[PDB]
Amino acid sequence: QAENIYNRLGEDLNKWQALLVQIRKARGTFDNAETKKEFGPVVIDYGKVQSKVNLKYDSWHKEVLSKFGQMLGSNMTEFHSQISKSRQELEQHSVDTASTSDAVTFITYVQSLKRKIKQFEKQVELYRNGQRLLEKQRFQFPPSW
Amino acid sequence: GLRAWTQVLLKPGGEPKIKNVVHELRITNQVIYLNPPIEECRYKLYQEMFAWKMVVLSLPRIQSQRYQVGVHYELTEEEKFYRNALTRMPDGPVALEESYSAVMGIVSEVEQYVKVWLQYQCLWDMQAENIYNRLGEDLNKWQALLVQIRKARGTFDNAETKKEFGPVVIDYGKVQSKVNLKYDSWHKEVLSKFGQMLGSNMTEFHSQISKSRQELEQHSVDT
Amino acid sequence: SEEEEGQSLWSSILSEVSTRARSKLPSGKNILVFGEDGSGKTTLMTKLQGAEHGKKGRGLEYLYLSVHDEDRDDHTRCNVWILDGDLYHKGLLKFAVSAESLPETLVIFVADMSRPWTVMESLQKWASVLREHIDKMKIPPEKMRELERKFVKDFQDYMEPELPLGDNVLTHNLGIPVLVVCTKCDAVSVLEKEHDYRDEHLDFIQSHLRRFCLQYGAALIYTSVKEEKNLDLLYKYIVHKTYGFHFTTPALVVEKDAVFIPAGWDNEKKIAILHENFTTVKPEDAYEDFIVKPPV
Repeated sequence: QAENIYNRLGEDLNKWQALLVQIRKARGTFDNAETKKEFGPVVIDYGKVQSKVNLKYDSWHKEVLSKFGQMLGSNMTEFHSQISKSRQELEQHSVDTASTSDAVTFITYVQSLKRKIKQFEKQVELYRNGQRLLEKQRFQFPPSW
Repeated sequence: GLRAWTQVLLKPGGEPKIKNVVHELRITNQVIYLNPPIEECRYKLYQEMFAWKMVVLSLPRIQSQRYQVGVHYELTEEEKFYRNALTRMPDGPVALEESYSAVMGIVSEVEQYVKVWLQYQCLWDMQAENIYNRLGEDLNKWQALLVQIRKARGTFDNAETKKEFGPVVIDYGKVQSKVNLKYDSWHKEVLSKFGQMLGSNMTEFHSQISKSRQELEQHSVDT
Repeated sequence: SEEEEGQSLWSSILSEVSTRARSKLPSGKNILVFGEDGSGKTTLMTKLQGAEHGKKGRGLEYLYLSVHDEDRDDHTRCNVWILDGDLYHKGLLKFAVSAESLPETLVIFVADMSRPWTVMESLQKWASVLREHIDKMKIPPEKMRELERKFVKDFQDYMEPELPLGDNVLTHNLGIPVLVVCTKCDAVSVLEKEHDYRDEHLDFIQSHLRRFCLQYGAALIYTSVKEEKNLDLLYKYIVHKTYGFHFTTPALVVEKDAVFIPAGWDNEKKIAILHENFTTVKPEDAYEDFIVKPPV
């Protein structure tokens, strides 16, 4: 039930990354060079049904990758908009000013930037890991990506 | 021996024998990495040719030095084994050079067949959502997609698989079988996606026709 | 018809999509391992591949060394070409060489202590052979000039691994990556004491080797005959060149047993600064004057 799956996934970013890792592990559970799971003296494996289900599960995993890609693109774009706003603020900033109101605004902006720096760094490291994972899945950023 | 290796590429006579090439694909994240790898196959072919040459090269040198005594051992290449005859080849280096060239040619043919196989790598590479977005819900787009799917199915007539690439017989059988399965899967997925698009188009057309018919039935044109 | 055109156009669009991204990184080629006759470095190159094989192949060897780095985890095989011992094998090496191999041209060498003076001479022989292959290549001189410009930029790009050009710098203006290593490294103590050779002569030999490198363009390498110093680092610099790996190891100068001077690790003056210790070794003294060989 993919819609409920997406709802259960939610906006968890590290959660989405861990889910991608789990999906990679689970797809690794599927698939093999052989087809008959010959474990034990009497071991079989329905290879053709396994192939068809592998196609179905690859479709499910690819859809999950696409949804997670949309989410990660949203997160990266939000980070990019925040970075653009921060770059504009840094360009327009004037720390060495004796004006009280301007100095107070600059100090509040500096304190807020210092606070948000940790969250931004966490998001950036997560984004780097996620980009590596997406490339692992070949989740290539599109022309809009 | 150079002539014999050339024959192998193509009592003193002899006859060498070698195994077949490791033809295969992969499923690495559904990625077809050939089994064995092409570099592995080239190295193995080099190893086999080296074994064929070492058949001759393993001949020990003329051990007449046993009459001499006193100095430490001098088992050089041509001293211990038969080494200097490699330089002393009567036909010149052309035999070994042609062996290397034939190996390169076989590897090139393997590379060509491998590129032919890997031309389907985009079948795994298919980004279906992007494909649907690019094609669009144009009815001509859907008709062309159906024709193109039919043509792609027509370009996938697979009966024999193991294309023996000369002495390294390419085991294209199982790779081609998985490829035929993947092509059937791509065709079925295209059939399903085109079914979704065409069902949406048919539903929209039916809704528009029903709206026009209801407008005509409620408000008569000759009112 | 047009339906096939659309399907193949979708195929081409996805092909462009994959080619723009899924290209991963460079692979295939490896350096010109200028293996010399009687090197005994078969096991050396084997340990370079992590193996141990002294199997004397059909002269040279198109040896295999895959490399999968977990950032991509894609095994990048290396067209390892350990050069043969036959001067007759020159054409086969050229036959082993290729125009695309010329586009992917990298070079490799080592240095054993036993005939280290002749190792300079054999290095000169191999360098002349490489030049002979380059002449035999007869490539597009404009493309050759552009590639040389790129290589010279890379040489100029040699920053700290942690414009003004020397006259002898890149004198062997090959324009390809070049490697020089130090074989028989465990024998230096035997050379210095058991053979009683001057360690000052050893240092002067290393200086002349660095000069030949400045002529050529091969960085100095930490290496051990037994301990296999910096072999992982050797492959690391190899990947930094070919695979373009993010090289990070600082160079090593003080340790003679691990003397790894990277590209730009010493200038001509820094070579001359290293040449300051050559007190007994006059700068006009010959390598033959600094040579040792018994006719036993």
